[PDB]
Amino acid sequence: RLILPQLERERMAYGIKETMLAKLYIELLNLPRDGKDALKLLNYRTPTGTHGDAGDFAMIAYFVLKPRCL
DNA sequence: AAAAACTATGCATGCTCTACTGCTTCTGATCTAGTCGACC
Repeated sequence: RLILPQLERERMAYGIKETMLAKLYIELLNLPRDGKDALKLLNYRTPTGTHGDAGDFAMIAYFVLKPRCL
């Protein structure tokens, strides 16, 4: 199921997507609301930040979380 | 006849209830914008 989440049927809809997941990450990590990391996570599509990948939300989240996790 | 002791009282303090009015803050209801899931 983890390898192919799209085929999951037993589990109900998560209800969280890129925007909601970014908001939850900002709230939990206690990052500043108007800080660079929060804007990058929320505006992951915008390439103005020129921080590695500009379209992949997962890559931006990994870059933001590299110094925050074990 | 003269001095001392007890009682009336009375005005002022601080406390207490009781209420009234104002400001600050918390809760709840409502409106509006954004988001997710399903399909096609």
